[PDB]
Amino acid sequence: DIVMTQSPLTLSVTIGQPASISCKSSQSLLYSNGKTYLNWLLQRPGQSPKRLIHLVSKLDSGVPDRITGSGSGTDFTLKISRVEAADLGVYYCVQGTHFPYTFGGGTKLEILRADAAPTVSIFPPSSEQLTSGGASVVCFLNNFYPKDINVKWKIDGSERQNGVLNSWTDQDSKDSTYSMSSTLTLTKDEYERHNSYTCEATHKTSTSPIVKSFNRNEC
Amino acid sequence: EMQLQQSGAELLRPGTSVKLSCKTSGYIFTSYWIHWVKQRSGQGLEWIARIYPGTGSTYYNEKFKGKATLTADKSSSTAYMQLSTLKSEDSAVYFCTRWGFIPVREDYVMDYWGQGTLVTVSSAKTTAPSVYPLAPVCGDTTGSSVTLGCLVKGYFPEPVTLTWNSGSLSSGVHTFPAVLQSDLYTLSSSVTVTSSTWPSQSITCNVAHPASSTKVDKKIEP
Ligand SMILES: O=C(O)CCCCCNC(=O)CCCP(=O)(O)Oc1ccc([N+](=O)[O-])cc1
Ligand SMILES: [Zn+2]
Ligand SMILES: [Zn+2]
Ligand SMILES: [Zn+2]
Ligand SMILES: [Zn+2]
Ligand SMILES: [Zn+2]
Ligand SMILES: [Zn+2]
Ligand SMILES: [Zn+2]
Repeated sequence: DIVMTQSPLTLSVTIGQPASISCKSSQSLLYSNGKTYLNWLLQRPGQSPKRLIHLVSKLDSGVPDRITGSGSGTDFTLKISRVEAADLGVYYCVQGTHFPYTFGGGTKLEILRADAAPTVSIFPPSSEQLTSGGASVVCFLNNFYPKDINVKWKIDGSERQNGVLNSWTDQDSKDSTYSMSSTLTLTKDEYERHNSYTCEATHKTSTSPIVKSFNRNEC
Repeated sequence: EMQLQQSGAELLRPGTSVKLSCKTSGYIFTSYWIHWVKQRSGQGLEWIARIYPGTGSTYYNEKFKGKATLTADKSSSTAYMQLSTLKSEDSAVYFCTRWGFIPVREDYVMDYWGQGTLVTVSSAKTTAPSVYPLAPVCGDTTGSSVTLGCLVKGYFPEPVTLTWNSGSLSSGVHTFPAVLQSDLYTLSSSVTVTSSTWPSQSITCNVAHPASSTKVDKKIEP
C-alpha cells in the first residue's frame, strides 16, 4: 500500500499569515492515464472531514481560493495564502491513484495568538457526592494560551498524584484559547481529614505557580 | 439539500457483529458511489470500501475483506455496512460519504458526509452517571463574573449529553471531553456568567445518557 507522509505534525500560525503543508508518497501518484489523484481534506473540530482540493490543484466548489495545492510525482504541498480563524483543524492528503486509497497522518493547524493567563476556579465536593461516600475537588483553568501547562494538586502542603483526572478542550474558534479541567477524587473519610486543597498551575504567563485553594472546616 | 444521516453510537460485545446504516436524501441514490471511511484515535483515517447502489457493485480494501460487508437499499435510499466478529481494533468512528468522483467525467462533484457512528467494542456493563452541581466558594472568580460547574461521573458507555438551561445558555460554556478511568467515564462542564445573573437567576445543568435512559437536571444552588 502507498504510505503518505505529512509534515509538519502541527503548525501554529497567526491570522493573516501564510501556511504550507507537505505530503510525500512512497510511490509516484501519476496514474497510467496521466492524471494524479491526490486530494486534500480538512477536518474541523467536531465535524466530518471535507474535501478542499482534488487532482492536486483543483479547488472544490465553495472552497476559498486562499487555498492552493501543487506538486507532482511523490511531492505535494497545500498552501494557505492568508490564514483565517476558520482554517483551524486537521488537514489530510489522501491518494486515490493506487488501490487501496491511503491517507497521510494529518497536520493540525493551530492559530497563534497572544499569551493569555488562565482563569482558575476551584470547587469542593457537593453535599450530594459526600452522601455517597465520595469526594471530588474540581479545578477549571479557563482560556489560556499557549496550550502548554502543568497542574499539580497539593493537600496540606504535600503533592497528591494518585486519583487525578485531567481533560483539555481543543482550541476555541471564538478566541483561540484552550481550557482544562482537573478533578482530584478521594473517599469522603480522607477528604474530611485534611484542611487545605490547592490546585497549582505552571504556565508561560507567570514566573511563579498560579494558585487556587480552599480550606474546609466547620460553620 | 444532500443529506446523509447515520445511525447512533453502538456498544458491542467482542466477537459479535453490528449493522450500521447511512440514510441519504436529496439526490438520486442509485447514481453515485458511496464510500465508507474509518477513524481511530482522531488522526488515523482509513478507506474501507465503496458501493454503487444502482448495481450493488462493491470494492473492498483487502484489510477489510471478511470484516465489512456493504449493501444498499434502493427502496429506502439507505446504505449499510455490517462489521463481523468485532475486536479491539474495530472500536472507531465510521463515516459514509457520497464522495463525488465521477469516473466517466474524470472529475468530481461535491462530497457530502454523514456525521459518523461511534462503535465501542466492550463486554462492560451499561452504567448510569452521577451528576453533581459545582457551586463555587473559591471558584467564584470573586465579583464581575462567576463560574459554575457540573460533574458527570461513573458512566459507561459514551455518549452523555450536557446542556445548560436547556440549551438557552451556550455562551461561556466549556464542556470537557470524557475521560475513561477504571472502566467508567467522567465528564465536566463549566459556565461563566455575571455576578448579577447568579444566584439571582437559576442555572441548571441538563444531562442525558441514552444508553441507560438517564435524564437528569441539576440546579446549581448556592
Ligand atoms: O495502484 C494500484 O494498485 C491500482 C490502481 C487502481 C485505483 C483506481 N483509481 C481510481 O479510480 C481513482 C479514484 C480516485 P479518488 O480520488 O476517488 O480516490 C479516493 C476515493 C475516496 C476517498 N475517501 O477518502 O473517501 C479518497 C480517495
Ligand atoms: Zn499503482
Ligand atoms: Zn500500477
Ligand atoms: Zn498530611
Ligand atoms: Zn499532618
Ligand atoms: Zn492532611
Ligand atoms: Zn482535461
Ligand atoms: Zn474538478
